[PDB]
Amino acid sequence: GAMGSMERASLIQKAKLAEQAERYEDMAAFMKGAVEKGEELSCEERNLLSVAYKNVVGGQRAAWRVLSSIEQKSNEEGSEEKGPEVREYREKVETELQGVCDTVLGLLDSHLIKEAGDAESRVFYLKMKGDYYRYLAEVATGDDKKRIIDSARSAYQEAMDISKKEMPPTNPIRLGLALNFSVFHYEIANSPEEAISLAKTTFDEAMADLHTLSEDSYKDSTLIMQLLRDNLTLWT
Amino acid sequence: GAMGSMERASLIQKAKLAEQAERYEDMAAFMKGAVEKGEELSCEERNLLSVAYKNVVGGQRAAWRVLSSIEQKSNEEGSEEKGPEVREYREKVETELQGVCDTVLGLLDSHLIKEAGDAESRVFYLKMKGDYYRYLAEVATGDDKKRIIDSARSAYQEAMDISKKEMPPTNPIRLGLALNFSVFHYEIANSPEEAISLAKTTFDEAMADLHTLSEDSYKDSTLIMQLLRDNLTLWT
Amino acid sequence: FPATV
Amino acid sequence: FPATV
Ligand SMILES: [Ca+2]
Ligand SMILES: [Ca+2]
Ligand SMILES: [Ca+2]
Ligand SMILES: [Ca+2]
Ligand SMILES: [Ca+2]
Ligand SMILES: [Ca+2]
Ligand SMILES: [Cl-]
Ligand SMILES: [Cl-]
Repeated sequence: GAMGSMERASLIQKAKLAEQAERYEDMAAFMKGAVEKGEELSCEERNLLSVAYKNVVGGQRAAWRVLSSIEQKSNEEGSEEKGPEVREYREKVETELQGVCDTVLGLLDSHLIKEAGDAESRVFYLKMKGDYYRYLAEVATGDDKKRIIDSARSAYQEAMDISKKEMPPTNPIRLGLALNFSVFHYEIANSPEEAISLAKTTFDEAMADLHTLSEDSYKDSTLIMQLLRDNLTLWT
Repeated sequence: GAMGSMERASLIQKAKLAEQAERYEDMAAFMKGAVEKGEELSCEERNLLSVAYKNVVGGQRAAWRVLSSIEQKSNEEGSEEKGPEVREYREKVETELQGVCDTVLGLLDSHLIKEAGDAESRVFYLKMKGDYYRYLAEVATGDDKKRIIDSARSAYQEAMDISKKEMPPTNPIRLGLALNFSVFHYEIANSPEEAISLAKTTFDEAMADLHTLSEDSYKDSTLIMQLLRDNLTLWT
Repeated sequence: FPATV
Repeated sequence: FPATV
């Protein structure tokens, strides 16, 4: 690995600097290097890993959507032929996106998930597995699309089962998992009713547990609850 | 070159797509490939080249400034020692920035400037030469700093001399050159009075020529005039 | 697009 | 920072 010669602590320090500088590709490379040291990640370090790759893949997804829309318009009736360039460039961006997803999934499989025994870490990583399969599903069109969708579903489901047994209904990781799995149902699995039911049930069960929380915990949980409500408003 | 196998027209088409997708690193690579085909650039193609590299180096400059500020604070009295990491990462970003500047300067030297005979193209390229030396000057601290500053000055001065002889005082390229050279005086050359005098004289001479212009040309010229006024307000 | 975290 | 184009 490119970061093999840098201390773990230095990689973490530089990931934080990269975040401050909005250098998310660098941040991701530093965090990949940190993971490859082989030690488990702390809570803070999990957040850094997430933030880095979310920003990288988020930019790729946005670009892919722009290019896909242009490509769709080119294939409309009465649209003038412009040659292979739109498809080629969409394919280039797509391949880069898939490479980032494969990188993340590789870190989770080697060996973050298998060493994660605490509920918070295991749910966090399985949620991430579901998310990155979801991103692969967004661009899939071939004979593996169904299997990619099922890989996302399976990861989310395992995370859900653990979260319901081991975490309170207000736990931010549990809430964020439910938010994202609900979006999977709506956008990927063609199951809008399941999406809506999950978001509603999650919201309501969290509402009922808010009374147990400190001011700081309340802030965290209510922020994510509002995202659930936002999606519900979009969908109903 | 990496883009040696792609048609010139395809590179231009993909640069435009990359712009739409806000993929400025790709845009820059496509435009570098187009320049390396060896043909002169059109007006539209000059704009594409500018936009691509301006966005790439702009992000690097912003990151460099963030890191430099952190580094400065670390070297204050009573600041706890955090090791070599801030300096190292600032140096990494700096080296990448310098590499982009060297790439641009290389394209101008091989062979955009020497083949540019029309005033608009020659001034455009010499302005760009001044700009990218200016970016190198922003990060320079060694025994070459004076020479880098003088390289910027010399390019800007040659552009100014041509622009005053060959272009109307409202010409957008002439105006943008003056705007940037004025900033060079203020921020790089420690000559704020020269900066202010240049911005004022430029503004006033443009104002006096607006009556000659169509609505569309008027819009272009007045936009840049407002940037001159903005800098004057900042400086006075 | 819907919200995710 | 001042404006440039
Ligand atoms: Ca070590
Ligand atoms: Ca593909
Ligand atoms: Ca229904
Ligand atoms: Ca050809
Ligand atoms: Ca250096
Ligand atoms: Ca004075
Ligand atoms: Cl391509
Ligand atoms: Cl570094």
